[PDB]
Amino acid sequence: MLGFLSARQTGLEDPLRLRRAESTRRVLGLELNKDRDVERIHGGGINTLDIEPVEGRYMLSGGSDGVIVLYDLENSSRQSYYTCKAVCSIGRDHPDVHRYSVETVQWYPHDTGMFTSSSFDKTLKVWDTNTLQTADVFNFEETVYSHHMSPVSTKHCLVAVGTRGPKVQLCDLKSGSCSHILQGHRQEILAVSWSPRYDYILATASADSRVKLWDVRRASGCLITLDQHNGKKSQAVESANTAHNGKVNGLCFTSDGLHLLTVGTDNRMRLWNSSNGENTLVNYGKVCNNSKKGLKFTVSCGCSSEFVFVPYGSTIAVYTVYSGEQITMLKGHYKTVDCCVFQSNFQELYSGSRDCNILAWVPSL
Amino acid sequence: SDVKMSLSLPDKNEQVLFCRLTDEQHKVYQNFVDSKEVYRILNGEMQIFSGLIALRKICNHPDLFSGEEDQFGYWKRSGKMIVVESLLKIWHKQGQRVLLFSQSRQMLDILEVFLRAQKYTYLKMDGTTTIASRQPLITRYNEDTSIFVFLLTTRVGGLGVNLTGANRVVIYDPDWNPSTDTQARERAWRIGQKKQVTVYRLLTAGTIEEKIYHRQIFKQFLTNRVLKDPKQRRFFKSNDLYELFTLTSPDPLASSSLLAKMRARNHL
Ligand SMILES: [Mg+2]
Repeated sequence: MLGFLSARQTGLEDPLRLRRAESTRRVLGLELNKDRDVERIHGGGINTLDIEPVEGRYMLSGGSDGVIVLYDLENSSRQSYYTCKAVCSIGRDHPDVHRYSVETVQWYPHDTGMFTSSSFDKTLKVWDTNTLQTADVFNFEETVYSHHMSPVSTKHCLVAVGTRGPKVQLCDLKSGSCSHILQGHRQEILAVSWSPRYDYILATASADSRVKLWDVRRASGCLITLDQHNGKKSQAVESANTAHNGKVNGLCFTSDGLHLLTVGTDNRMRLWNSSNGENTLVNYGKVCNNSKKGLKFTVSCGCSSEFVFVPYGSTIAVYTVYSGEQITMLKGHYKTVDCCVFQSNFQELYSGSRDCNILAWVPSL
Repeated sequence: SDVKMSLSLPDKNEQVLFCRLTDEQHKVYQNFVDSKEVYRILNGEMQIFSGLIALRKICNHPDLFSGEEDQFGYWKRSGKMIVVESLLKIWHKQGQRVLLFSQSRQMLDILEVFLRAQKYTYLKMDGTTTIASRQPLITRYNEDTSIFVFLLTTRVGGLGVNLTGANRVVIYDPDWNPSTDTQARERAWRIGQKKQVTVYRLLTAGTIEEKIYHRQIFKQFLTNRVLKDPKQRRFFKSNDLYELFTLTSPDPLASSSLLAKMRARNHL
């Protein structure tokens, strides 16, 4: 590493080299945090986490008990040991608390003054973070499994919602229009994710073992349907062209948005060319998941090699996205891990699981 | 209105004459609303269509009981036909061209007979005319001004044709759909209309026709509520119930504008 510092000082290597190499080294040295703790307030398992995209300071967490906790991740104390204190809380005494489990919570991109939370109580609530009051509510005829706002859209502000209905809802936060729907799936839509690269590209994964990419501006259904075999087993499109041999319960675009990682209940993760949905045949081995709802997993950013952190039983499996090589198992949870969210500023990880714990993984040394 | 100044269209008027049932027409209407068929309709036993269509026919002209100069469809037995006779006389003496619409083909035939009874040179186009001759006919009426009146059914005479040669337009019979009447009246006020146009929409006062006018005003208000503005005034002229069988002859956003808009919408 002194070689890295010397090369940076002497201009031999771009500082990009040291930055991404050290980010990768930090991610590889991920371990149970020696001096850090997260305050425990959820009475039930944490189903979702979200660190705000700008300044990466505050973290939302939705629990199976319906409460939403807002934590400050910064060590505002002077000690090396600190607990991520809870700033705010939609608790059981809040007038607008979710009646059932909160399954997805997401900070509004471009601004930390608002966030959103969808629950199995058939509601997508939009909260003002300052007053901590519901600015809006969208009701659905069937329970919400996931939702996502575009991390890129300066123009549109649509929330793509996947419920147990076979339709992907698009709720306009600009003047409230939840009527827009996308047809083409056949069972519950367990995951939805906007492309970080393209403004109007949305990937939706449903229990019909299919993943569809939509240009929501378009009037002609999905753009691409992901196919495991790319055409080896080709059939007229009524039941073929499946992404997995089970329910596809998780989506994640890579950092650049040029590839898509789909995890399904066939104990398989697959990497897809996001421009034509071709399977890249990256192996990843066996990725154990049996979740009946959406599975939240994230990818690394700002590193020499991209990593993907997938909940794997009661562990976090870290894989290399483009080679599939298994990095490691982060092993500190006592029950199945529901979500993991990656802090890209310091290569940190926060994992929420059914054991009512949010565990922080920090690079060692 | 946003294009009229930038298009140099002539002036428009949209008068609505409330015609008066004649003694014989009023008698037939009163006898029908006092008949047993309408009584059964109001009890839900029969469909409403028979009574509705019968009243519309009576207001158009008493062709139910076809009563020399007493042939079928004689103009003096219908008030709207009397008004049309007066209007046609006035407009002909003013050297203008008229566009005479009707919802009913039978009433169009009656108007055609009344026009041959006068010396007016007419030209007819309804659903029975061969399609191949329709655009020719229109061109004829647009070309030579010797033709005075253009008879039309609103379903064929309306709906996209260009009849700018016509100067006056008279909608003889209201329809349940407002849009039929709107397109019929815009057949004349179009790009290429070099003369001031007026629309005369005939309704019989205190009859089913006025109730239909009310229903389609309500429909137009409902349409304007979502097409031009949502501050539309409530329809208060009537409750629009099933008592139209009565004769009542007169005499990136930074989460603050977005949050503010959410609050605005929710407080409503
Ligand atoms: Mg046209």
